[PDB]
Amino acid sequence: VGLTTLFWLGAIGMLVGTLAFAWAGRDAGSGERRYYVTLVGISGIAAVAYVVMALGVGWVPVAERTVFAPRYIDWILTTPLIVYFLGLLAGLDSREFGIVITLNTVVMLAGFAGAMVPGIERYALFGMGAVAFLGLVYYLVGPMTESASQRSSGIKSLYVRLRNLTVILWAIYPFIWLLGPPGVALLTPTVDVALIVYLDLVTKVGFGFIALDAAATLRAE
Amino acid sequence: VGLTTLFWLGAIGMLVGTLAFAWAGRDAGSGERRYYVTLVGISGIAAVAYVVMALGVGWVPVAERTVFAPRYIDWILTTPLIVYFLGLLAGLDSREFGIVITLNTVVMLAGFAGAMVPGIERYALFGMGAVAFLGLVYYLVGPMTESASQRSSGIKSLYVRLRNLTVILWAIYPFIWLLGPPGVALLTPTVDVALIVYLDLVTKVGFGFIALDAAATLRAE
Amino acid sequence: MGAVFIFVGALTVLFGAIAYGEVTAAAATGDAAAVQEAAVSAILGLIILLGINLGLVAATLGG
Amino acid sequence: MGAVFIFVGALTVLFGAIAYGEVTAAAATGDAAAVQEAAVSAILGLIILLGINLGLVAATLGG
Ligand SMILES: *C/C=C(C)/C=C/C=C(C)/C=C/C1=C(C)CCCC1(C)C
Ligand SMILES: *C/C=C(C)/C=C/C=C(C)/C=C/C1=C(C)CCCC1(C)C
Ligand SMILES: CCCCCCCCO[C@@H]1O[C@H](CO)[C@@H](O)[C@H](O)[C@H]1O
Ligand SMILES: CCCCCCCCO[C@@H]1O[C@H](CO)[C@@H](O)[C@H](O)[C@H]1O
Repeated sequence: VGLTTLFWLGAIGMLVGTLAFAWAGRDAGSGERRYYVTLVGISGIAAVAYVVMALGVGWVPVAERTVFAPRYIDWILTTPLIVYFLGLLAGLDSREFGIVITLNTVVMLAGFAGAMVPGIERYALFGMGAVAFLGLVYYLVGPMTESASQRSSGIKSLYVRLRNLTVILWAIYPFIWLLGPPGVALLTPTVDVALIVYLDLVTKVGFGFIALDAAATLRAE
Repeated sequence: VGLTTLFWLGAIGMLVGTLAFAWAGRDAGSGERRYYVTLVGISGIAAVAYVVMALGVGWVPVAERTVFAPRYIDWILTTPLIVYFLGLLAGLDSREFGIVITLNTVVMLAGFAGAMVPGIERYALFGMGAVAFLGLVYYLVGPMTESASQRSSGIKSLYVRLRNLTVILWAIYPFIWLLGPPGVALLTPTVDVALIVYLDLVTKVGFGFIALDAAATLRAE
Repeated sequence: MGAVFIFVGALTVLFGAIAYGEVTAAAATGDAAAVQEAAVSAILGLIILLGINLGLVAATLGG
Repeated sequence: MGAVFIFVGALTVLFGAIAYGEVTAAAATGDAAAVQEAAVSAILGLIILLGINLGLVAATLGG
């Protein structure tokens, strides 16, 4: 299996999610619309990024490795949308949204910058991202969880489930960064890409399907 | 890591379980005693079998492979004790016990016999074991589940949990037989032994710990 | 949970197939060190994959 | 569930270490085919291991 084949699989998986989220949302009132639209943006952006890589664009040589710019650009655009979706469920205000989106953006910017740095100092950038990520996790399991606990049962339950998916799975990405091409390159480029396709699909499309399943249930009682 | 090292790890794990089950049972009345004793027999027998293999005994050359007689002898003795434990929870009568122990014994006898057969006809013996196993699974999820559903809530709940552990995990053993030394030998002897140690530990010691945890809870309310 | 499990079980064999293909491709080379390289990647990858699957499962069948 | 997960996470890296040792040992040989052999075993083994861990998890955190 070649890299471009894996990228095409990523694009198709994301498209399938996008179509599912769009159509599920056709049944949505003023209160639910923004959630469905957010899911469409998340998987739609990812679908296009995967197409870009599958078409052989954005493969950046860095020293003796290859870094995929569209991967990191996707994350910069889509992870704050996931954080936004979570913050909506939690019932955050603008100031709270600003904090978590900022922490999120620092992680993705640092990780992208580090991947693009040839020298050993790329690990300093990783480190900056890792600290910001611990801050984001704190916000997710602390303050945001406290905010979510004030909302309805169905909403609190969805928040916790999506929060758990997000915290556990997002924590795997930095290990793939460290062990893969940007770090010590113990994972082959193929295994690196395959792991990220699966992980992206679960954190975006799996996340969305969990939300779709909960939304149908709340509306049907 | 050598085979004997893995066998020693198996023996120690089983001993730890045995000590735990013995001591937990010191707090047990007439109604619970037989369950704790059954767990002690299960892990105790397995502990000794592992010691026997670790000491280099029972390694049987078969064609161009090595089969471990004590592994299969352990299973012949301990799996009917696990089936017995499940049947007690389910509330089976002697005739029902006889059926499931018989089906169980056919699986283990067939698998042992097949492992000891050099020729292609060992797969016929595997096949006989596999059919008997489907019969055992039916009994576990059908009739035995129906019997268990007539008992208290705490008992039915423990039965289902242990039944699920057992059905899912026991179903993995025949794949290890097929892919390992007795079958097509795609798993190395080391990987074969390592998988079986882990699997044995979960199906015996994990099973027992789940039971211990439930027993403490039922007695504490 | 069912659709979740066969999704997990099927993607694991599909990942194992990719890993196996990498090892066989390296094997076709005749270079032992190349195979070790593909194998170390496959092992690390499969360990990470467990983490992902376990994470997914714990997250959906937990609460 | 916690004690269950770190049990699962820790045994996976321990299994990966055994598998890795087998691959390195085969690598030390210089025989590419030997490494492929150790690698195919490691891949199949890790796939089966997922099944065991997933089975354990589904069985304990399910009902
Ligand atoms: C849809 C894509 C998702 C949800 C991407 C998530 C990516 C991360 C959580 C990455 C985290 C990183 C760190 C914590 C350290 C620096 C390396 C990163 C950017 C891979
Ligand atoms: C403590 C040891 C346990 C619970 C052993 C369980 C072993 C089995 C469920 C084996 C099953 C087999 C088949 C279904 C087919 C023939 C090969 C066997 C014996 C490995
Ligand atoms: C993809 C489907 C996710 C839907 C999650 C809905 C969570 C928010 O719930 C919505 O909030 C509205 C207020 O803004 C209220 O009208 C209701 O509580 C509900 O419609
Ligand atoms: C290792 C711990 C497992 C304990 C499981 C106990 C399940 C059976 O429960 C026991 O059955 C007795 C009748 O035989 C009754 O006195 C009670 O229901 C209970 O003590």
